[PDB]
Amino acid sequence: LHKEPATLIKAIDGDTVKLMYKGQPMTFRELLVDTPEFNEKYGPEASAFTKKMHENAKKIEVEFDKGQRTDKYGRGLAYIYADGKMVNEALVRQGLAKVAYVYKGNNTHEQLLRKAEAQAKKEKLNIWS
Ligand SMILES: Cc1cn([C@H]2C[C@H](OP(=O)(O)O)[C@@H](COP(=O)(O)O)O2)c(=O)[nH]c1=O
Ligand SMILES: [Ca+2]
Repeated sequence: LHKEPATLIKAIDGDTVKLMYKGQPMTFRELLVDTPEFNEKYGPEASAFTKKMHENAKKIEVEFDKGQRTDKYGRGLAYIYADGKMVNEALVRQGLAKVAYVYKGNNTHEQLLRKAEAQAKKEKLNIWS
């Protein structure tokens, strides 16, 4: 997989963000995670976490997996990196997302994220409290 540039246009919620990619505004949905909806328990915390991580980044990058690059709603499907740190992984590691939506052919980082989830759960963090 390859990291490619993007710039933040606007935070949306814990697992979606609006980024400019190849010069075009897109909504991106983070691969392999599910955050609570803003209206649900830990939803606001997840949104806040993602918003900060993107806003504080000097450099945002997107990394497509091997399969589908856009979902049925037109959202880009990617692993997102803030100054080299994968946002998807960081959410799961903090107990603010569950590993989810693991489709065959877009699951390169599954094990990495499952390891994060196990550590969050052992720590009883957030969703695992
Ligand atoms: C993360 C992800 C979501 N989706 C679709 C499945 C879900 O369909 P449904 O909308 O029919 O439930 C939806 C979940 O996204 P959200 O968690 O953003 O709602 O997005 C994909 O198709 N591929 C993906 O990799
Ligand atoms: Ca969600």
